Amino acid sequence: MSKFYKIWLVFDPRRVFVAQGVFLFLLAVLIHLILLSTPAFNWLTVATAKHGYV
Amino acid sequence: SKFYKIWLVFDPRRVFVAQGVFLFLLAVLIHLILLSTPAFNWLTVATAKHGYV
Amino acid sequence: MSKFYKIWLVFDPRRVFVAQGVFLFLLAVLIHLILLSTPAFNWLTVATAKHGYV
Amino acid sequence: YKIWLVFDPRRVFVAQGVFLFLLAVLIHLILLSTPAFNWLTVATAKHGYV
Amino acid sequence: DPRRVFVAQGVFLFLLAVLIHLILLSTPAFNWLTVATAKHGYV
Amino acid sequence: SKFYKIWLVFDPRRVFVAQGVFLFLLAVLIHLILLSTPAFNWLTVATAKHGYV
Amino acid sequence: MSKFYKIWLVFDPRRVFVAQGVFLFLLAVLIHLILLSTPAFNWLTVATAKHGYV
Amino acid sequence: SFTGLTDEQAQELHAVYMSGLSAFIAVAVLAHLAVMIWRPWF
Amino acid sequence: SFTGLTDEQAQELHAVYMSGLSAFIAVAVLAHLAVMIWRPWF
Amino acid sequence: LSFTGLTDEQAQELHAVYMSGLSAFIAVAVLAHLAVMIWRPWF
Amino acid sequence: LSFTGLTDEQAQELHAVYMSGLSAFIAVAVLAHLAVMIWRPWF
Amino acid sequence: SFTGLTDEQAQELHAVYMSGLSAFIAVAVLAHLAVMIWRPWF
Amino acid sequence: MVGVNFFGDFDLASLAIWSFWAFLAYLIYYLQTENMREGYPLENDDGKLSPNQGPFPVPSPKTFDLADGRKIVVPSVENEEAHRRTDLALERTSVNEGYPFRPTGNPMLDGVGPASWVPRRDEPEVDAHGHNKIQPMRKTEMKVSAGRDPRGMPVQAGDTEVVGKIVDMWVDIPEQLVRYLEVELNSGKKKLLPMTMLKIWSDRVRVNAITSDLFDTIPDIKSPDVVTKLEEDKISAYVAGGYMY
Amino acid sequence: ALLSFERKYRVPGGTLIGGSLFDFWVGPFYVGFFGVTTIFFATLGFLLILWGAAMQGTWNPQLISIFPPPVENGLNVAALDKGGLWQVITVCATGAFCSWALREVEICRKLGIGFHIPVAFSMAIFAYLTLVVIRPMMMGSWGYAFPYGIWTHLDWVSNTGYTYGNFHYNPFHMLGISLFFTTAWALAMHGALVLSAANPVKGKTMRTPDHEDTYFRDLMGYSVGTLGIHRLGLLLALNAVFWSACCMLVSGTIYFDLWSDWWYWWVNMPFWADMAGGING
Amino acid sequence: AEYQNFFNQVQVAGAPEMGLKEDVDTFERTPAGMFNILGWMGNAQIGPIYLGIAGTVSLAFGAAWFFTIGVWYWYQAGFDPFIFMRDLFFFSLEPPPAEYGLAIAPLKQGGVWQIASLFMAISVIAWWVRVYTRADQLGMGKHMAWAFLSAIWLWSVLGFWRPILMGSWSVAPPYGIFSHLDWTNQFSLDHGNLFYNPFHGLSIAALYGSALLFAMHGATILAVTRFGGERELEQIVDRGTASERAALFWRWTMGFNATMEGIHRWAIWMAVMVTLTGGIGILLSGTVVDNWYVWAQVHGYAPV
Ligand code: BCL
Ligand code: BCL
Ligand SMILES: CC[C@H]1c2cc3[nH]c4c(c3C)C(=O)[C@H](C(=O)OC)c4c3nc(cc4[nH]c(cc(n2)[C@@H]1C)c(C(C)=O)c4C)[C@@H](C)[C@@H]3CCC(=O)OC/C=C(\C)CCC[C@H](C)CCC[C@H](C)CCCC(C)C
Ligand SMILES: CC[C@H]1c2cc3[nH]c4c(c3C)C(=O)[C@H](C(=O)OC)c4c3nc(cc4[nH]c(cc(n2)[C@@H]1C)c(C(C)=O)c4C)[C@@H](C)[C@@H]3CCC(=O)OC/C=C(\C)CCC[C@H](C)CCC[C@H](C)CCCC(C)C
Ligand SMILES: COC(C)(C)C/C=C/C(C)=C/C=C/C(C)=C/C=C/C(C)=C/C=C/C=C(C)/C=C/C=C(/C)CC/C=C(\C)CCC=C(C)C
Ligand SMILES: COC(C)(C)C/C=C/C(C)=C/C=C/C(C)=C/C=C/C(C)=C/C=C/C=C(C)/C=C/C=C(/C)CC/C=C(\C)CCC=C(C)C
Ligand SMILES: COC(C)(C)C/C=C/C(C)=C/C=C/C(C)=C/C=C/C(C)=C/C=C/C=C(C)/C=C/C=C(\C)CC/C=C(\C)CCC=C(C)C
Ligand SMILES: COC(C)(C)C/C=C/C(C)=C/C=C/C(C)=C/C=C/C(C)=C/C=C/C=C(C)/C=C/C=C(\C)CC/C=C(\C)CCC=C(C)C
Ligand SMILES: COC(C)(C)C/C=C/C(C)=C/C=C/C(C)=C/C=C/C(C)=C/C=C/C=C(C)\C=C\C=C(/C)CC/C=C(\C)CCC=C(C)C
Ligand SMILES: [Fe+3]
Repeated sequence: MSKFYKIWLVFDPRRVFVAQGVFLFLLAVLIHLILLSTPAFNWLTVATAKHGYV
Repeated sequence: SKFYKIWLVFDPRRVFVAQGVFLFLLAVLIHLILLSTPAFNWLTVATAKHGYV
Repeated sequence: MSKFYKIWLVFDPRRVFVAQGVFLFLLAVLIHLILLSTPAFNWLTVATAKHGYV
Repeated sequence: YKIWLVFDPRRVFVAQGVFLFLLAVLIHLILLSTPAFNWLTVATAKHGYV
Repeated sequence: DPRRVFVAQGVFLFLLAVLIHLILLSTPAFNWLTVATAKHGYV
Repeated sequence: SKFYKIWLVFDPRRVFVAQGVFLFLLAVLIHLILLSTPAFNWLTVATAKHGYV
Repeated sequence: MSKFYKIWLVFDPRRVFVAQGVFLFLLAVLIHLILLSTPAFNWLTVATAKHGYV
Repeated sequence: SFTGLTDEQAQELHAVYMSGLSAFIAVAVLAHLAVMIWRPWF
Repeated sequence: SFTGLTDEQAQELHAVYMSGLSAFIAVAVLAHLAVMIWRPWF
Repeated sequence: LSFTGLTDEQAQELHAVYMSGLSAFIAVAVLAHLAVMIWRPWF
Repeated sequence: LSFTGLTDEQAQELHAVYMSGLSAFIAVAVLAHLAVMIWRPWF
Repeated sequence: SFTGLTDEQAQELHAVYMSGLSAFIAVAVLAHLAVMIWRPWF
Repeated sequence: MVGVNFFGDFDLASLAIWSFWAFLAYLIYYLQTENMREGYPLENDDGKLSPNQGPFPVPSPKTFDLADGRKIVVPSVENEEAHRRTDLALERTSVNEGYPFRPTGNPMLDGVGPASWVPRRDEPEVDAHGHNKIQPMRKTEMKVSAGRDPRGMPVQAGDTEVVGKIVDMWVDIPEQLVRYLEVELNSGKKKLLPMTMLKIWSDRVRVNAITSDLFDTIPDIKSPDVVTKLEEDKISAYVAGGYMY
Repeated sequence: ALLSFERKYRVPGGTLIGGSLFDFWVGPFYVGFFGVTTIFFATLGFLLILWGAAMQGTWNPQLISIFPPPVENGLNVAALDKGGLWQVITVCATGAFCSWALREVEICRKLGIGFHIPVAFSMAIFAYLTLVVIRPMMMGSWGYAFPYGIWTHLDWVSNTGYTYGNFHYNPFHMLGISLFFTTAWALAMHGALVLSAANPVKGKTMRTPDHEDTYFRDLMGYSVGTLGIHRLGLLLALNAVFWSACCMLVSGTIYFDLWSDWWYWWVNMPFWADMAGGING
Repeated sequence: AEYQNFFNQVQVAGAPEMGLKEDVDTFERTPAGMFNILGWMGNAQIGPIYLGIAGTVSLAFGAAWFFTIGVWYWYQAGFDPFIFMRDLFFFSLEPPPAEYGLAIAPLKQGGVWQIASLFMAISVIAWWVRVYTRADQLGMGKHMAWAFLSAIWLWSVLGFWRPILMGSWSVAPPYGIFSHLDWTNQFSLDHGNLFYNPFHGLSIAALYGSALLFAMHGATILAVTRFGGERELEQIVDRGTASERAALFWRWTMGFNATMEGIHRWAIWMAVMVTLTGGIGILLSGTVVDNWYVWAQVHGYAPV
């Protein structure tokens, strides 16, 4: 809908902005941590194997 | 049909907050349950399929 | 009997609905967990056996 | 009917609902913990599930 | 106070009944589940 | 274009201090992660390349 | 930017200078200690090897 | 009445409560009979 | 009435609530039928 | 019976917006489930 | 109705700014996901 | 205005902030390009 | 980093412990300096500036902003001057420092020793709304919800005599706490008795701090329904001074 | 020197012994008869610890240790080179602590305040006497008390705890641990709340106690109050020390086995002991 | 025989205080009530509680963590309510074994532990945000948030940072009454008598000091309640005889004293120190030092 702007009529922008920032940061950190803990998607390990760094 | 009257008993602020929290918790729970099942862990499936490590 | 509606003349709809929602979610999660804890009725395990997943 | 002259039905109904739910859950758990009356166990034995 | 009397009486009745039922369940001789399993051969 | 209005929402002092702390912590974390990985430890790479020790 | 001086209109100079001094000293000490823990860049070990001190 | 409910209100509340109780007990009796047929415990 | 609702307000509230409850119960019944077909537990 | 102090038309408009959002969310979920079923069925 | 005191025009302006920011963020995320899929697909 | 600042004050602050951010991001991009040339991680 | 030493046996644990020692030294300095905002500079027995002032310097002044526009600079000359007693009826017992000062007259009446009071601001303590924090219960809608109600009880002093009856209680409205009991003496005058220095029995209120003769000279409140901080300090000092005197 | 408000409080009276014989100050320190005794006992104990360091042969402050007489000595007064020095130091410490408490009582009487501080200190004195006197004598020897050393008494704590398996399973010990944790938590909360009321956001006026009550009611739905929080902190600390003392009193005197084994009466109650399943079969 | 002011002799009560508005949304506050049992030592009012977003997130995810542990216990009990009560303190939700490292483990082998840990972390972060924002909306100085951050630091070192540095979730403590005590004892045994960890000793010193300082401060305040000493803020801005008498007691006792405001700085730092040093001590164990007794022998405070 084009009437989604009315969300700012229900909630204060500062509250929502802080909540969204915290949520996005936590989600990004969690996904990066999950990928790093998996050896098949740890990009440092993949780079080491591909380029023969060690 | 006349379900809009829900907003005559419940304030949208509380309802929206509770619904957002519930959706986030449910999505996280389902994704974690699937990840903890190796047969449905998509990272493990991709590793096996594409020959990673 | 059509007189049951009078419950709303003695109980607050807001608290009743909040408690009902919490109770229904907890009950559904409990039943799903009971089914999952049983290997015979774990649908993920059944699918793994059926389709030969690893 | 006179009981509602003494006790507030709201507290009575809340307590009765909690009590009934707890009792039903307790009985179901007792039956589940008994393999003889665990209906899922009987079902997997009868239908030959894995 | 009739209210407190009735509430305490109900709580005490429930606790007593549950206690007796748990004592009977704890005893295999008077545990009706085991008795029924043996009688009907549920095993 | 109109994102300057963010300073009509949050106090610049607290935002600046928090952003500086966050950036420093992130940079230190990434550098420590690279140091703890022998493949990207630049001192180890240097001593292997130049034949130190 | 030619308008960076206005940072001093936002933050008290005394606190900024004290925090900067503490931060710079801690960073310099940390980097020096990191170099000292690596025998390939420990200048005392290199001097000992070169001059045959020990 | 400590609750403030008149005699008529108490009577109608009791009537609704007993109707609901009778429905609940009938469902419980049917469930018990079905269990007894399927897996008797006596 | 403790809640202050009118009798007609209570009737309308009950009507919409029972419509929602009927939808929920019908969905649950269909789900149970599907599970019974796919993997019966009796 | 408005505890929230909302009129009928305001409630209808809010419900319309909420239903649009809910429909979008449910449509995305349906598409995701269809894609998962095609890629890796769980039945 | 208004719980925050903002007028509808102010809400629309704030939402326009927010949607511009959200669109930029989502576009960057989509580009990153395309790059990851090209480099190392997870399906 | 939640912070109480003016349009002109906010814009003047934002210009300087964006200048600093652009300088920081340019330096970071140069560092990443140099690292990729030296020790690529892909 | 197990066994990795920067020099000798100095490893990460050694660096952490030495850094903690330095930080603790600085923290102790900071905490000691923050606690020197009252009572300084030090004086001698004659009230003159003490030649020794300690190793810790007095910190730079800090300002407290009050709700009514008043500014308090706690380490300042004005703050010390406002709280300084004058015309103390005291006398040195020795030429040397460190000896006690002897009260010249009546220590309880003169307000010295354990009966000492501090000249606090002569205004009532207010809440966040600006209302007086301590008010008699007759001016409020509070009721006794537990304990023993002392209103109407006789008041017995430390010499086993009846000096009056309790007529009202004074309550901290924001905290919902009884702080004073109002007593009507046999002479018709009304006094305020701190709650913390009396006992409520089943049939009487016992005040062992002072005797019957001292009840008549308890400091008074200017207004029958308002008690100021200075009046509170004076009353508390007078009542507490009875244990020694 | 004197504080700017100190002169009007330095009045005679309040002593327990000696009248005005010792009723004077030395610098900031009020002396009194018990202050004289405190200085004597403390100096003697410190110098005897130094002498024991000389006999031990080490001057490292972290290695100095004075040990009690061996367990085989019983309750006898031991030779100074065979544990008697520990007994003399223990007597000096007890005298110093009691004299400190009585000096605090005198200072309280001079200033016209309560005796909560000396009572609370007497609680810690009771704990110390429990560790060095009551328990060793109930076990029949001075050799069961802890030594006077910065880390050797930690070794004593470790050995005493492992005498009964894992000491975590002592119930009074669990209660004392919970009380100490609660005391630390409450101290943190109280300090933070008072400082946040006294040091508000820049540009705001000083906050009232109403602000503190509102804050803690908003955060968790309850506020204990300033008087309440002070009472609660004092009671928490006193109960923590008392129950620690009880936990040490019951160990080795009426209980000698493993506390983890004590915890098994609940499991071994016959009505569910044989029920198969769970952790304990 | 005198009144010691440990319990109120009489209680008074009117309408409950609903709190100052300031910058707080009063719509998020619940109703309030009274509990006379709590009025003997403190306040009888079970006042309104703020709901908000952070509180809702924290409550939901904390309940999720609690119920995850509970359902794991029920699974370990085999649905038996009697086994559930018989072995309640013996049930344990253990972390994944060391073989799986930091990766997602199967449900039966630590996946449930990881799910509960994530729920707990979300709840704790939400509650910290709640503490900070409730301080901010009333115009207060954020001291509570920084004090909470030290406990969060110790908690995250135990469960997150040290497991990451050690390379496996297995080194994290389990969710159980007796099991986590066993984990504590085994940690001490594995790292060579944690008594000889210097930061462990500092943390113990800070804990003992917190108990000692709260005893001192509570006894001092109750001793000067004759002069309204518990009204600490007013004493800070308008010094009374209570503050002077407390300061003089401690100055005559030990030669130095505090102020009505700075004593709380002492208190907050003493209480923060136990967790601040404990986190460092735990983080150093296994990553830098694996045998603290040998380390003490090397560094001159253990016999050779
Ligand atoms: C309570 C149960 C155990 C015990 C278990 C532990 C454990 C476990 C630990 C300590 C620790 C310490 N213990 Mg011990 N300790 C006991 C009995 C004592 C007694 C005593 C006479 O009762 C004393 C004085 C000490 C003293 C000390 C300190 C050296 C240290 C920090 C305490 C602290 O800050 O407390 C709070 C008090 C303050 C903050 C105020 C200042 C107190 C100062 C620091 C005391 C210094 C004493 C000095 C070294 C020697 C005194 C004699 C001299 C002749 C003056 N212990 C008994 C036997 N103790 C910790 C440590 O680091 O050990 C190496 C530690 O890990
Ligand atoms: C045999 C066992 C070992 C030993 C092993 C350990 C280990 C291992 C550890 C300690 C730790 C501690 N030990 Mg030790 N310890 C021993 C002997 C002692 C002795 C003694 C003999 O007298 C003492 C006094 C201590 C004292 C202490 C503390 C000083 C220290 C930190 C306590 C704390 O705050 O914990 C508990 C506080 C927390 C965990 C903070 C929690 C913060 C979070 C945010 C709050 C809870 C989360 C959430 C809200 C919960 C739900 C609440 C809902 C309302 C239901 N140990 C011996 C030598 N000890 C810790 C430490 O720091 O060591 C350096 C630690 O990890
Ligand atoms: C509610 C109980 C808590 C508490 C309370 C408490 N302690 C108190 C007080 C209170 C209320 C005081 O008023 C009093 C004080 O003045 O504090 C400033 C005191 C005090 N608590 C102290 C310490 C202390 N309290 C501790 C504990 C606690 N005290 C409890 C947790 C500990 C711990 C756990 O280790 C210590 C170290 C002192 C700072 C002080 C008492 C000072 C005193 O007694 O001074 C006179 C004595 C001397 C100056 C030195 C005497 C030295 C001896 C003659 C020789 C040494 C003997 C000793 C046995 C050697 C020990 C070696 C160690 C390695 C074992
Ligand atoms: C300086 C260090 C000390 C300290 C500090 C400290 N802790 C703090 C603070 C501070 C300064 C806070 O601001 C914060 C706070 O809000 O305190 C009131 C907190 C706090 N410290 C807490 C606990 C705590 N602190 C501890 C320790 C300490 N905290 C240290 C001693 C410990 C210990 C010793 O282990 C504990 C357990 C909390 C009371 C609180 C943080 C609250 C929090 O994080 O909440 C989020 C977590 C949850 C909601 C978890 C779930 C809770 C329930 C189990 C949910 C399930 C039940 C459901 C609601 C009901 C079910 C009913 C039936 C269906 C069964
Ligand atoms: C281990 O033990 C086991 C789990 C095996 C057995 C235990 C079992 C139990 C306890 C099973 C269940 C017992 C119950 C009680 C199940 C639930 C039955 C119910 C009561 C279902 C209720 C469904 C109600 C639903 C969806 C709500 C319909 C209401 C919908 C919106 C709300 C409409 C009302 C409104 C909106 C307010 C607006 C209207 C106006 C006029 C303003
Ligand atoms: C284990 O479980 C896993 C992790 C696998 C499951 C993962 C799950 C989830 C839960 C994924 C995400 C769900 C969501 C909901 C993701 C986010 C969707 C959103 C809503 C993203 C929002 C992006 C918004 C962004 C950056 C904000 C753009 C706003 C930018 C500045 C702010 C502009 C607004 C302004 C400035 C104020 C100026 C105007 C005025 C009038 C003052
Ligand atoms: C362990 O158990 C498992 C997990 C296996 C199974 C258990 C499963 C369950 C219990 C699954 C789910 C049950 C539910 C109830 C899932 C959720 C269903 C819902 C109710 C989804 C709702 C999505 C709602 C969405 C997107 C709507 C968000 C609404 C909006 C954008 C509309 C905003 C309206 C507004 C802004 C302002 C208008 C104001 C005016 C004045 C016009
Ligand atoms: C485990 O997960 C891993 C670590 C792998 C991945 C996680 C990753 C993330 C989440 C990385 C980063 C996300 C972000 C958000 C990074 C930072 C983006 C930003 C926004 C960086 C900002 C740099 C800003 C900079 C330099 C600007 C500082 C501002 C200034 C110099 C301007 C000064 C402002 C004002 C001076 C004074 C003017 C005053 C007046 C009155 C005109
Ligand atoms: C009938 O009863 C029911 C079923 C209703 C509920 C009964 C429930 C019970 C019995 C609940 C709990 C009993 C216990 C024993 C709860 C826990 C007690 C403890 C002692 C919890 C201790 C946690 C202790 C420590 C260190 C944990 C710190 C945890 C952390 C930092 C969290 C780590 C966060 C995240 C690791 C990892 C994220 C990474 C991924 C890959 C998700
Ligand atoms: Fe305090």
